[PDB]
Amino acid sequence: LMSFPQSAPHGVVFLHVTYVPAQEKNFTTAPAICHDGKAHFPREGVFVSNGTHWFVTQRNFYEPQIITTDNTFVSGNCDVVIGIVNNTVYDPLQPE
Amino acid sequence: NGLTVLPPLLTDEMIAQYTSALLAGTITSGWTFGAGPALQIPFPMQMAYRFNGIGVTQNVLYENQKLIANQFNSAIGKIQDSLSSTPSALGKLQDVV
Repeated sequence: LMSFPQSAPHGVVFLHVTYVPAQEKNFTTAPAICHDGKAHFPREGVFVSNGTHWFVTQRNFYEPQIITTDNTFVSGNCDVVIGIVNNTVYDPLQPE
Repeated sequence: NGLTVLPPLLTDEMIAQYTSALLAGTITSGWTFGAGPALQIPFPMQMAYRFNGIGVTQNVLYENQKLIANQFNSAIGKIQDSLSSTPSALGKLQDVV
């Protein structure tokens, strides 16, 4: 994250402030989601499964969010990606 | 005449075990094992993260994982053939000795 230098006789001391993760939990992951006949890949996150639903969260922190069109992009069909699962994709334009 | 060679502290077996442990951590945790706890992650996802880091979309990997694995196996085979054929691979260590 950042460092703070410190003076020392015939030397220097660095106070390295680092980010150490903790309290990790196991989750079920998937390579892509097949809802509208095509695959949906994460844009900046990763698909996770708590056992009954699927959510999108960042890599360095657990922040589950609803799978939306703004968080994923469409690329290719579904019969190419190995291990792709089927899950619904929320579209904010439909309720609007 | 007094010239005595002392063996190193870490033996070859310990070096091999360290190398195997580092390899296992790399293949099972990507880069998180060095910064903290070894978070398990599938290898096709570590490769996707690497491609996203180098500036390539992950769909290319999710579509050509088979071709990439074949190329990696062929590269490993060629490296082994070069190490078995070319004796000047460890020339630096040979010159040091």
